[PDB]
Amino acid sequence: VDCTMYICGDSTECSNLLLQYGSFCTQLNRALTGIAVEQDKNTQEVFAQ
Amino acid sequence: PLSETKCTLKSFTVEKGIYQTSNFRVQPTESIVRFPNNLCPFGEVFN
Repeated sequence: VDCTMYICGDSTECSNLLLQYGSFCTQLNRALTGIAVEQDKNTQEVFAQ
Repeated sequence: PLSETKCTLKSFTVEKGIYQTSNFRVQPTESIVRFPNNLCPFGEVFN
């Protein structure tokens, strides 16, 4: 999920303010990526032994 | 597009793998204003 686009629809007026909350935008991607990365590790170890 | 990922890892060493660089968007060519196909009687007032 792209925080920048989700929160602020395609508009810099909102995009500027989002910069003030810092990593809240990014670290979510890190969280979600953290999920989606291992989601294939699940299927990895279950099915391919 | 390669240089923008190294700014995501903050490292000059980039480990073998796939990394997600900033998203891209398609941008709009033009604006389309559409209003259905009265008129004010300025030909009936002014003439």
